[PDB]
Amino acid sequence: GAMESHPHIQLLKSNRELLVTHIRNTQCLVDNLLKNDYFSAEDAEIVCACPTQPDKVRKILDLVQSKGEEVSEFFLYLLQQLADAYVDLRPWLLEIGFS
Repeated sequence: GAMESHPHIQLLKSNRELLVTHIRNTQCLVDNLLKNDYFSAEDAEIVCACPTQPDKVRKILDLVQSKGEEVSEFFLYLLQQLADAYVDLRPWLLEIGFS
């Protein structure tokens, strides 16, 4: 109930194009592969064949529900702009959640 644990993960996949262009983005999957120990570039590439790379990362955080989601936004933003991206992210997810 209450969508269980689908806050940031849902936001990130919906505004994938927005975040992907931001700088690197790929940092999300590496922290995820660090944390989950198999959602690595290999897992990413295989599934990416359909929903491309950006939806593929949604998938990695999707299964983690917590760690990947938390670390992925944090790490890729470390590169991008913690001040700009992370603080502004709070409005981002609540708006895009759409429910």
